[PDB]
Amino acid sequence: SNSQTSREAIAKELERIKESIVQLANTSVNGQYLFAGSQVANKPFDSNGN
Amino acid sequence: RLEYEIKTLEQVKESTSRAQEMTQNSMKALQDMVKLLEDFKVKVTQAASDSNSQTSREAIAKELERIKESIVQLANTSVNGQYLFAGSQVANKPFDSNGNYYGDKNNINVVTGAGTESPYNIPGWDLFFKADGDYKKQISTNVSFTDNRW
Amino acid sequence: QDFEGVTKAMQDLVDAYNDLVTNLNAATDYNSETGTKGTLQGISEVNSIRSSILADLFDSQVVDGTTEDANGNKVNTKVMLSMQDFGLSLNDAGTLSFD
Amino acid sequence: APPFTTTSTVQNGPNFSFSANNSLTIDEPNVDIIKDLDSMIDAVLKGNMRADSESENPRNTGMQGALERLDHLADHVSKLNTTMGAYHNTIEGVNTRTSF
Amino acid sequence: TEIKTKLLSFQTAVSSLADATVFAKRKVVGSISDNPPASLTVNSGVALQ
Amino acid sequence: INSKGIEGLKVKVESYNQNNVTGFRLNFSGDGSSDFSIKGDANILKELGLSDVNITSKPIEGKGIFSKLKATLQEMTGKDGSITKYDESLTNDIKSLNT
Repeated sequence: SNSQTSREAIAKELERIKESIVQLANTSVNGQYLFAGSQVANKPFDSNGN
Repeated sequence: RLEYEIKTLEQVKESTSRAQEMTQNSMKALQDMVKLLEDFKVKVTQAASDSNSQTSREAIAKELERIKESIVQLANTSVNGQYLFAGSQVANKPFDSNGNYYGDKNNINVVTGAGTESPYNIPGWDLFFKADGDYKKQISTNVSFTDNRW
Repeated sequence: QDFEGVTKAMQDLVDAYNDLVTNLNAATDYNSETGTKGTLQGISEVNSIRSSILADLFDSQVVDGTTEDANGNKVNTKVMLSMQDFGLSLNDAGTLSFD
Repeated sequence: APPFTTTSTVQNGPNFSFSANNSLTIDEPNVDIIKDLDSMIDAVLKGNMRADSESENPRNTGMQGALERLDHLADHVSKLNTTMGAYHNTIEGVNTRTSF
Repeated sequence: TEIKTKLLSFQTAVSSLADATVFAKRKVVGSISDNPPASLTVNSGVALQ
Repeated sequence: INSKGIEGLKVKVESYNQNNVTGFRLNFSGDGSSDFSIKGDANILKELGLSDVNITSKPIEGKGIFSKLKATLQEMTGKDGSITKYDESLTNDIKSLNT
């Protein structure tokens, strides 16, 4: 029933939810990237999943 | 180090707090404008009638005229001179009564993350002049035609 | 024919319209006493539906008319019009009143 | 130049144009809010649900096109609500994220 | 939920707005109260005679 | 044909003298409700100056906005409804907080 951008109206938050996952993975817990493997000093991702 | 973490975390919480309130008032204001749009077309809806006199056309249109300029008033609003729709450049009375713009096209932002930014602010130009992909451009003739067989 | 039975219901329905209008207003609107976005106020689910369905509600027709305004054919014409014009008066308060 | 048929012949046109006795469009993605309202009042005052080339305003079929134009523009407002509301949920989470 | 009930409440109201039931129907008129002449039975579509 | 009582239809016969040819030609009308569709021995139809032919049903709308509005509210109130979607989430949102 939505127009296409009307569907993208819902995309508004999905962008952030996607982005929210992105930032939550990158977290430098205590400045230490638990998610960067053994190298927790390295910021694990580009924020695009690489 | 752990205290600095909390010490810094507190700065974010207040920072997030002060923007969150502006959002609710910002969301509030936007729909308030929408209502005037809603009230605009309702009066237009009955205006479509045909038996009406010229002053009747005035009679409705005049209220709509004030809604026009009134919306221009509310569009130019600032909180403490922070004009709610001047893009990344909000210190400016953004609009005029002909719809021309007096802010910029970018978006103010404030940083919240392990090196992350958060942009929120509306550029009034794009608000007044951006385009949508759902839509297309309509086009028609102005000369009009008839059976002149008499 | 005896239209009237529903005719009364329609206006009673108009009343049952206004109550929902009030319910939207009472429920959906702000909470400024705490300068607060009311619980349901400002919700995307709320604002989208409220405006859209009301817009859905207003949809109109084309009709003929005796005329000194509008598109015109002569001092008679064809016109784009809807329910309120012949039927029922629409308030700045949103509600509907009967004529 | 002739000869033609009762079918098209083809020729090339100019490289550029800047103003012309062009055709009419009264709805297009790029918004022009106030001037749209300005043209609308023009049609409203006269009672123009239709314009003609010869009309004093040779082009402004304001009232009918306005309905289309307004709805198109109203949609632009709607999705902005979605972006704007999306802000608060996002930042609200950040404060929540920060708080815990 | 409570307001949705109001929506639900008026939805049935809208449901009637979609209908055209009574407006098909018919009724008769007469001029005797007792010791009766005759009775006619009518419903929708009968002539407005 | 007119004897069968084909509902809303009767048939008239009409002549032809054109292009120095003499002929007899046929016509009929209908209310457009359904397709008019035919079975006949094509061979006799040819001798009749005929062939099995059809023009389709073709209604016209009333634009039942109150029905369409009713449909709009059916989906929104039904399990399909987005407001119904978020109603479900509040349960989930409460569930997650409890968990």
